Amino acid sequence: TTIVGVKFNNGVVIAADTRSTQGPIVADKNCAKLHRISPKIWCAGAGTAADTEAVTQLIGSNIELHSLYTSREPRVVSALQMLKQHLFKYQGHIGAYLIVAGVDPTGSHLFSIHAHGSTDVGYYLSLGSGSLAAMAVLESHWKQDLTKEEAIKLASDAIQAGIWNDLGSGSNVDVCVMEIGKDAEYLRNYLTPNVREEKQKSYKFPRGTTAVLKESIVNICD
Amino acid sequence: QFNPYGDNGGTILGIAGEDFAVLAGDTRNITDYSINSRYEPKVFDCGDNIVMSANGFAADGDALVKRFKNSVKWYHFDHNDKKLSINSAARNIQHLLYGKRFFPYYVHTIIAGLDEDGKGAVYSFDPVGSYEREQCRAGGAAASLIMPFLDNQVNFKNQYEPGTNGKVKKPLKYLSVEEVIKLVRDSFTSATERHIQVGDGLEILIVTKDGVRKEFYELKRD
Amino acid sequence: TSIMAVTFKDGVILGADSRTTTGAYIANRVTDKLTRVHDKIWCCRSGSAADTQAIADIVQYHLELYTSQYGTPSTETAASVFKELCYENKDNLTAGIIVAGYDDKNKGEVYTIPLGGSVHKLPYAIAGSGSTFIYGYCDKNFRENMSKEETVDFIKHSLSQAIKWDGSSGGVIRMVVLTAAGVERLIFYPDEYEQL
Amino acid sequence: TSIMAVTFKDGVILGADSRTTTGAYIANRVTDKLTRVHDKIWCCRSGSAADTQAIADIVQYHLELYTSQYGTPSTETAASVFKELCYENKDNLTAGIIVAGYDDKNKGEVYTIPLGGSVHKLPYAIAGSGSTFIYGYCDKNFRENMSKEETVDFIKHSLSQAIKWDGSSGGVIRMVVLTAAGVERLIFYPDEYEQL
Amino acid sequence: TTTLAFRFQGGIIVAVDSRATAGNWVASQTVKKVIEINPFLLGTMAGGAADCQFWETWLGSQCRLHELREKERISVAAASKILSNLVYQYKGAGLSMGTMICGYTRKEGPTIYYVDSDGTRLKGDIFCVGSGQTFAYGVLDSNYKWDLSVEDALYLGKRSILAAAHRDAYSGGSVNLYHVTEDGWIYHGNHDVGELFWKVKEEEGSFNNVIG
Amino acid sequence: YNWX
Amino acid sequence: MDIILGIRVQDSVILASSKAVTRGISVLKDSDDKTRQLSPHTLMSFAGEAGDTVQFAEYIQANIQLYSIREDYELSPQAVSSFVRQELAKSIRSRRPYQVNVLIGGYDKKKNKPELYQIDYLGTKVELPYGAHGYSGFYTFSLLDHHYRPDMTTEEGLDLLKLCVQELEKRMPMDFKGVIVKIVDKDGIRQVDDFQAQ
Amino acid sequence: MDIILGIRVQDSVILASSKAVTRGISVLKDSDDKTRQLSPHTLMSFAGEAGDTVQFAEYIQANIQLYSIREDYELSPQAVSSFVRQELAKSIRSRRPYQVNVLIGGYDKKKNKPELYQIDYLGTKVELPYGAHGYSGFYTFSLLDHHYRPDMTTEEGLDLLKLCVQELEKRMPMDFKGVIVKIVDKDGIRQVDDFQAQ
Amino acid sequence: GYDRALSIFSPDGHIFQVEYALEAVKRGTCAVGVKGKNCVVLGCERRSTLKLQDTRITPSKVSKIDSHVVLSFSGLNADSRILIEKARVEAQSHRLTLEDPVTVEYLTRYVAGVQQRYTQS
Amino acid sequence: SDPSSINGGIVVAMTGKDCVAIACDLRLGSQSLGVSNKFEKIFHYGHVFLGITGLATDVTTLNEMFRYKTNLYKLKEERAIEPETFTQLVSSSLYERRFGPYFVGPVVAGINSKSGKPFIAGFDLIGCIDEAKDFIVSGTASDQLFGMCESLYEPNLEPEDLFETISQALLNAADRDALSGWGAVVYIIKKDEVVKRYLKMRQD
Amino acid sequence: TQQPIVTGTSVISMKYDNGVIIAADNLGSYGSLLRFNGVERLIPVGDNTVVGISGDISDMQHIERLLKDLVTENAYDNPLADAEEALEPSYIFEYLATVMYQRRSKMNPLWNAIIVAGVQSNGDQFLRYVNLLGVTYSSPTLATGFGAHMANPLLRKVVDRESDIPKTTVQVAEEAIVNAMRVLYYRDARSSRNFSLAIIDKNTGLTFKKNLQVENMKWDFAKDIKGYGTQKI
Ligand SMILES: [Mg+2]
Ligand SMILES: [Mg+2]
Ligand SMILES: [Mg+2]
Ligand SMILES: [Mg+2]
Repeated sequence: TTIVGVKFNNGVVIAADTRSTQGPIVADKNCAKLHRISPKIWCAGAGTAADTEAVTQLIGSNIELHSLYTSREPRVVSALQMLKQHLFKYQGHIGAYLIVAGVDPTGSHLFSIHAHGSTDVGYYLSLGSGSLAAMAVLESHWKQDLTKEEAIKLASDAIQAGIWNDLGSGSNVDVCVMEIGKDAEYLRNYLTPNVREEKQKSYKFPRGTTAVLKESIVNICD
Repeated sequence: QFNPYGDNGGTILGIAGEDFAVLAGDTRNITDYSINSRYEPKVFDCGDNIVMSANGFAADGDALVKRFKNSVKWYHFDHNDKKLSINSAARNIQHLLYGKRFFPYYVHTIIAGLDEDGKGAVYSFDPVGSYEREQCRAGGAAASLIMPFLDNQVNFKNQYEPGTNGKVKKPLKYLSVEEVIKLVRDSFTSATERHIQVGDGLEILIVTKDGVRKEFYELKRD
Repeated sequence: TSIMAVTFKDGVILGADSRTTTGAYIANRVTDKLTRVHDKIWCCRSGSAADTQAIADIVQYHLELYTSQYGTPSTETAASVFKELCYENKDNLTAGIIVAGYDDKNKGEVYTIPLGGSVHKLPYAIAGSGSTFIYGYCDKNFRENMSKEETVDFIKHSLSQAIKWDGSSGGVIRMVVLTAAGVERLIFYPDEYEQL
Repeated sequence: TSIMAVTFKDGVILGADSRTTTGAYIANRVTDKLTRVHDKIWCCRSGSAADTQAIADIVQYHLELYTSQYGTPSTETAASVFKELCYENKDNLTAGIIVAGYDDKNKGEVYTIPLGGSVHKLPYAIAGSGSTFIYGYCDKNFRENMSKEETVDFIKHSLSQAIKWDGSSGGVIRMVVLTAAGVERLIFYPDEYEQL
Repeated sequence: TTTLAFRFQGGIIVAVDSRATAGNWVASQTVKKVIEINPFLLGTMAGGAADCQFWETWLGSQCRLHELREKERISVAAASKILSNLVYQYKGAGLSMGTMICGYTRKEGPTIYYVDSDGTRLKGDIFCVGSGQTFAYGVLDSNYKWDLSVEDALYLGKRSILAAAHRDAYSGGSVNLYHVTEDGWIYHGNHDVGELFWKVKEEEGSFNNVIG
Repeated sequence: YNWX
Repeated sequence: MDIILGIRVQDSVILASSKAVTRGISVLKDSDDKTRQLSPHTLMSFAGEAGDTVQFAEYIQANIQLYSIREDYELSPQAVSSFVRQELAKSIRSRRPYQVNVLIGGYDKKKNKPELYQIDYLGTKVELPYGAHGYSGFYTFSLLDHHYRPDMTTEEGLDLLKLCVQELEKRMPMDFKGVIVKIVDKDGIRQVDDFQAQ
Repeated sequence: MDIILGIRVQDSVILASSKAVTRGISVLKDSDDKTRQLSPHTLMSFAGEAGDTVQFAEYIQANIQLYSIREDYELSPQAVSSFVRQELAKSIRSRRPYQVNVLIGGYDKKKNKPELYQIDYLGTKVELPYGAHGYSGFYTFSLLDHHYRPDMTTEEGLDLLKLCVQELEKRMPMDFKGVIVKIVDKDGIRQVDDFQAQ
Repeated sequence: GYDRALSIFSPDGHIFQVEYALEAVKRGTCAVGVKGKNCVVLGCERRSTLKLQDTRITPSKVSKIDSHVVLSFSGLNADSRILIEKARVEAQSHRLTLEDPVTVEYLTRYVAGVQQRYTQS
Repeated sequence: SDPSSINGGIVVAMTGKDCVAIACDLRLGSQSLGVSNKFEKIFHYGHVFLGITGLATDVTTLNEMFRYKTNLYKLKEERAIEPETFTQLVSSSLYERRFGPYFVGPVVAGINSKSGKPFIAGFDLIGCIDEAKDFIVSGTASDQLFGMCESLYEPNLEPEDLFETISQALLNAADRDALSGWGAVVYIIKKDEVVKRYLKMRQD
Repeated sequence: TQQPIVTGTSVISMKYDNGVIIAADNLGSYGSLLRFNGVERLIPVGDNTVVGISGDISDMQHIERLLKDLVTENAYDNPLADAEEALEPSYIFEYLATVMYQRRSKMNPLWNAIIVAGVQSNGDQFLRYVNLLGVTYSSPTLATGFGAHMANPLLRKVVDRESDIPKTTVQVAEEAIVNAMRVLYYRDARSSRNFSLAIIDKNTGLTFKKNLQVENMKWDFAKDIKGYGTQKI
């Protein structure tokens, strides 16, 4: 898994690959690693697939409520503290390594969370088995005052790094953009550079090929 | 403690037709999650119209190959340039391998070519010498994936003749060389999709009375 | 991680490097290991990142609630809190913390709470992996009642060294100054500290 | 154990403490960790006593025999022997050794062979558990081409610190001076080195 | 793996499955578990494939040598003890094999010996060996009678493997049959269990719980 | 479980 | 482990169970009845760890007799078994799982058909013509697979078992001192007092 | 482990030995002769690890038959055993000790008196009226301690063993498929073909 | 270490040491054997250069190689013993590995081969 | 010792043109011993199908569990549960025991009565939902099944064709797995009808 | 059977249209303590080959001696030493390779990762890797330890596949390498700032650069970062 986040002049963006894997066998060729916490607070995660989704929803929920009860737009630092205290509670058994960002009344934000419950902040971050690849790219091409389009390339380039050079990552690239005054945009499959070349033969078996012993119909409705 | 073994992943496959035989393997070499090389052949020509691959632990792989090629060299010397028959090359390798029965060559090896009566052939080995002549065999990381397919599309297992109330097996026709390549490529593309260790490239060595031919096709580098 | 706290005439100064590592990888090269727990009470964090962040967060609360009820807290107190946490939960924690604060009656004060949970008050204290390498220099160059300009230096050198020998440390040097006049954020880059 | 060797204008100086422990008990408080392998090539011993003594004895032989057959031996050689023994028998040895000597053509030279069996030549070297604590001071106070008086000081201080902090060290400081004019035995007691 | 060999009137019977596994993995369904030692001697494989294949092919050689050395056909008692004594030398090294040595010699009559990597050598009349031995033993014991006809006998084995193949997940693939008389051994086919189960079910009427 |  | 066998014929279900309790080095008893009548038309035999074995059986007996009274009715086998499965499946993740395997055979007076259920210590249940637990199955199944037929009279079954017991007495390492057979049918449950020779 | 017993009467020595070879889960053979004739008036029985057992006994046989030839004479039992003890005691500190226990019994044509020796895998030897190895002794000794007498006729001894075997068949976990008995006396060695019932 | 070649060839193609051994035979007492239809016999003459022996013990000229095979010789009494022992051993080493006593041709081919070895070692 | 492997078993499901299919083998054994050949692993609740590979007792339990849960759902909502939905129920139901999972690997397939789009999905033992618009596998022969599928499959296959496809994948994949087989059943699904066919296969 | 003591980290290298480039810092870590700062880990062998070594230092120093040996022993009875019969990288590699593997098979390995980089007589570029396991491979870019994970990705953006080799220039290549080194300084906690680099061009021959340092570092941003989330000052 390769996920990253890059802050830009008037907002923030995050991205990730799409390979889910049980050991060395790809389990989902295009699974979603970006999670909506609240309309404008998106989080990306690596680690145990289940936990990245779970801890993301559970908090997205506790947050949604919280907002309603305060008639205010949610704050990242809230999702953050919410996430960290939960993870820390679980001594690290919740394999969630998360990059959480978003925009709220106070400005733009970017942080990272390790499954043991420690947080970090910065203008660019990445995590996952593809961490090193991207991070290489980030350290190689980043600068302050990135525009929306320069940043998107940056975050994108970085994922590609992971895909190509890390077996644990692959397939497509997901991107999400959060700008200060606009609605947030979730670009699923911004890039699809790993399409299957047409297969060489078609295995359309002549019908009747399979031997059947008994045949029946099933009753659904009551 | 020092663990004397590695696993470079990789995967290979061999199929034998009426009068030719093939042996292919991906061209990727890995270590844990990183990629060592996108092009490091592991299917070689050892003279006397014999192709062979040792897939598993690279070092142990390269060794066997070396020891064998050399064996062939000394065979000629010690036997007035007599040509080494495949059935014989087999028994030799059984000895090479079992030589190290207590410090095995962590490899699943296959070799292919033509037998004395000119028909094509393939032999595969346990990493400690169990050998048998087979119609086709895949080995290595994606062996579990591809083997079944072959049992199906090659030895026509489970297929039957349409309309025969499952009492007549599909006659055992024999694949054309051209048709064999199709299967290879597909077996690989399929392998590439589900196995993080497989990918990068496919090099195929083909064997006929006229010598030894090589073909190369690109794969998904993710 | 290399951190230390030094008390002087005008008050006290906290300084740290900026490197958190996972094994041999540098996770974060610009970390802030100087955390606030009150307007004029800060601490230096070394050990588990999780364990420390947590422990601080819990203190800030404890002191913020203290304030509301009883006014500005003394440092001896900010410490007792940490102690209480660190000592009471010893089996589950790996965090060594140094607490530094400024009062109008007590001037500058430094306490150190090592892995065990004991609390130690002293002129200055150092900790973290990289500290092993400077018990010498420091014990040899520290003089009581130094000036700000002098202290920043003493601190700049001691850590620059620690960063040199210990690979669990590096990045930039961060310092925080606590005096009557306020709170100042000092930072120092490589191109400067490396050749001294 | 705390040991170091320093090269200077007139030649070179080796110094060490005098403590050998078996755990936390002091077996010998007056140990001489500065051993002669030749008229003008000595070594400082750190690690297992036995491993070191043995290694040394075997080098004195190899050199004594070298001499008879080919004259006075170079230091690079004295080192090579050590390296050979340490590197070749790594699995059974725990000895870190510093070799220092004096030649008429090469003045003073210091080579250090750490646990691995590598050999390193350098202006100076330190080793022994107590050395963790002075990488700072030393890298900071060491200047090339110092005077005897200056060097004895540098050494006297560096180690006094090391002794201060590491419990595996103590006793007295021993030094040995290697120059054209000869060989000198210097010693320094607690009552002097402690308050500096 | 299930292998069996037994004794009676018209000689000796030998049948075996043909499946080798690497844990749960079916490595092969086309394995030859019977080593044709020489025109009059046969060995069976159970345990490690290589260990067996290798050391029996080898036994074959030590036999050929004995023949040239004494102009007389080697006895089974002897042919077995060779392998046995060999295997005992390597005792404790990790060899895993359980095998039967079967033959017909003017001197001994038809004889079978059990030889395993543990070093045990046993002269006996009926023997089953392999993960699926129990299943075969079942069928045998109940239908065995010294008065069996070669036709009947061949069946009794084929079936006994079949029993075992069905149950033991580690056995199966196909059955390779062999008959032993003084004029050497005679092969009796490679019966794919794929096609065989059904046939037997129908004709004999057993394996009723199966549906088909 | 899956990684994713 | 002990021996537990079962076979369902056309008009009944027969259960065979070894008669020995071995402890470490000795054989303590040559006449154990490893079975309890849950209800007048349902029997359960069991094999497993020293104590869990009886404890669990008696508990099931109780919880079933109780139902029998509270409702003036007898639960169908498919139910008694399902009940037992749940009790087992409940315990597998408990502080100390009951380590018992049971065979349950009963006659369904309502469907007028016999049934045999096999359930292992993890609550793995399955309906079968004949079944066994532990290693016993290893020897018997082949025989049953072979000599079994749905339309078997009761007499045909007992011979079949006999042939089974025979195989076991011949090829099994441990001496189980024989078996106790019981048959369950429309008229209830009865014990075949003649099996030491038939 | 397997069963090995021996008993010395007034004019002979009797050895009994289980007839079974079990491996893991199955009983491979019901008619094993766990004994070798060392010399025409000396018999040795053995029990132990799989191969070591036979391998060892055959070696001693060779090494004894050889002596008998070289000297046109037959070693006394006290001698044959001592030799055997030394060979065993020699291996215990070997790379791979012979894991075999043996009972040796012979008739001393010179002293015209019978003798029985017990030696374990470590080379522990001791002369005794009766003996056994492994667990067997645990059930039998009491019986012998009770019903044994030095002036016993051979017939009196076979009854005693029968009594023994009976107990073992009654109280021993594993089925050893009966025994094979042999008597050693002045006239040599003979096998009692009738012990399945007497 | 001692390995000088004592049995070598001479100009005319004979091996002295061997040919000479023959002469040693010629000096030893005679010995004979002849075979019937259902038995075989061996005879020997007793050295009478020194007399006053004890027949009971003295190495009888005829030794048993195995309950069914004997060996007699004419030559250096001493040398015989070695040959006999080496032979008796292979007699058991064969029973032990083939489970059947040696045939006479085999036993012979053994003893002889032993002899041949000593003529070119 | 690997709970997921004591009993053995495989399940696979594939999407077609206005149709989906799911199938499984009938084996139930203990280690090497085959015990039952009638262990169906595909259950249905209304018009939604769920197959479960893994430990038999858990398969059983979970099945029972979802009957219960799905039943209440229908009562409380007076409408039969939809796939997309049911899946989420499965996911949550599993993660509920995140620290002591049911060792299984559920697979779901069916069709939305309202929208008509076919739907299939799978999960690891703790709820990670694997959504794929092509095929899903599970069982001891997972590696094999994947292999078969990824090769044999093509988009938009008709009921009569898809059947061939899935059957082979199962059959063939089973034959290379010691712990799976002994029979096999295949369910073909359409908006209105559903047919259940049993296959002929090796019994070794 | 052993455990490395004084160690050296990554070694990076890539090949280009006219030869190869390889580099590695000058450090010998004694665990976490960055002990020695004047270690040359780039070993030249003649005027057409450079061998870079990561791993245990003591063993490196041995592989040093082994090489000087290889050199001497080749000149022996070889009139064509400084010409047609001089050591070729393929020779040096195949030897080392051979040695490494023999040592792993004897269970007393040389704890190293070595990249042999150079050019052959006929001009072909050469670059191959062998490590303590006798594992050998070759690719347009190679690296050990951390570089494996970070350098490769960067360098591969310049030479994605073999075909890109004849399109890359020294300036480009050298920039890339230097960068990788920089990045590595940012992330490898066991690296150092002072490094070494060398090129092997089929024309200019061998150029070896010593005492290199990393420059153009971006660290200014660290001032806008405070606390770990909620802190404002
Ligand atoms: Mg040939
Ligand atoms: Mg792939
Ligand atoms: Mg001290
Ligand atoms: Mg089977």
